Amino acid sequence: LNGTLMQYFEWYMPNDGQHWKRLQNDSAYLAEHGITAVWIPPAYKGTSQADVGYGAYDLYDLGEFHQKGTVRTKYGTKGELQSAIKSLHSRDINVYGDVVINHKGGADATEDVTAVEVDPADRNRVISGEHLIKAWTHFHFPGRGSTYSDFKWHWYHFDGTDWDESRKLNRIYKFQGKAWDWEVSNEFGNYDYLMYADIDYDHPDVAAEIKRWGTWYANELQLDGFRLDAVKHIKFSFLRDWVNHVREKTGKEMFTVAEYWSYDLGALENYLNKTNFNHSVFDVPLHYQFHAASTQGGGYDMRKLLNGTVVSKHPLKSVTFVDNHDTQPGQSLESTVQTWFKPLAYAFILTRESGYPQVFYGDMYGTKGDSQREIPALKHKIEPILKARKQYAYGAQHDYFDHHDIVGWTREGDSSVANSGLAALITDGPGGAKRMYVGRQNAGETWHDITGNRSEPVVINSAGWGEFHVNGGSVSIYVQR
Ligand SMILES: [Ca+2]
Ligand SMILES: [Ca+2]
Ligand SMILES: [Ca+2]
Ligand code: NA
Repeated sequence: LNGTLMQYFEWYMPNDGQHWKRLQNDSAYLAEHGITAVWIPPAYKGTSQADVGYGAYDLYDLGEFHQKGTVRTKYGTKGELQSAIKSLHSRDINVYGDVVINHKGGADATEDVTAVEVDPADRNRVISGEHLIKAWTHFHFPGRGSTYSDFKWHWYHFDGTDWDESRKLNRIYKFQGKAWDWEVSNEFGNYDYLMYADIDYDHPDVAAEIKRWGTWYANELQLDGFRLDAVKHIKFSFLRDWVNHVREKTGKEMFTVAEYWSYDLGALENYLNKTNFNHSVFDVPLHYQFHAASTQGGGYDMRKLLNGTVVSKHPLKSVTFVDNHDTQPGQSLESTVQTWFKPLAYAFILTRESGYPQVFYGDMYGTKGDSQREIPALKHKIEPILKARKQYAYGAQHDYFDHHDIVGWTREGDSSVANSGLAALITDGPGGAKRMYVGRQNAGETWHDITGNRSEPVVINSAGWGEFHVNGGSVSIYVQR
């Protein structure tokens, strides 16, 4: 059975504390549509109750302690999360927890620290002398105390910050005696520093503590894997070691996917090599190709979809997706795949044999931001494609990318899955037909479009070929009737 991931959150969901209960209630629906794993948003205390979760104040507070003015996180309380995870596990759905370990935000107090300013354009270049600043670097977890962990954070557990409280100044500051970590992205010279207080992975105590927390987190929630946040800003060898550590300690496989944000496949292959392919990465280049096709009114050359993507070179180390919380409307990396094209993009990642596909909560249920271009709920257009993946997308694949608009592929089916096999056709322009091979063992079968876009079926000829049709700017997925 094909595995399918679902990112179970959108950036603009309401701060109502009902999310874990919602996830629990969606268990049956997710299972029915073939979702085998869910990536849940950061489950620990952020800078405030409404923090989406990337503020990462206290990794040991999973909506359990009264801190930052709330007990629950934006999503609910720890018990509610535990009940939801129990429900998902009862239906064989795996759970991946978000891991935000690049920085810590919302420090309890400031500390006096000697620092220098570095050039935002080249962080290796110092542009000031040393001076005393007041940095938000003291974390004592006043509500948790020593429960689960007695480790407290001070400025010397970090490399720098972007705020001097004494002067209300926003610059990039490197603390005395610290050096940006390596290896990290080399954008801006060294991209170790992103926001808040940047964790110093050169510090032995910090590395040991983040590993220890990783195990505690996996055990406390009984997680099945992880989604790693902002990895281009975190020492690569540490991420490699952290993933190995958590797997050895838990004895579980712990599927892991990292979000390395780069348009460039080169930067992505370097990261995979440096972490010795021990985990996957989201296929960011593929997302930009989807956005490009959807916005060029038919002018995009669809043959390009086979190249320049992570999945095209590392089929087993790529998590493919259409849109996510970084790319949805109103976000800093906004590059939403237009609605008319969305189902075509979904057909591409859900019915092809390579890559671990991910469905976006915002695409299924809509996004709740306040622009005039929010994503509409498209679950009704995606459900049939999920059905195609769950029941028909098996066996040998044949690709037909011989046209600038109309491209398609087939799956012959596999004898272990009854009636499996399919023929998919997509076009970013005018419709048309394409003769495709689906396997001689399917000779004589009547196949029809499971999406409902075309009503006439296709009969497979004696040599295993069928002539499939697709309407303009549309997708058709034929399966045995
Ligand atoms: Ca960093
Ligand atoms: Ca450092
Ligand atoms: Ca085209
Ligand atoms: Na650092």
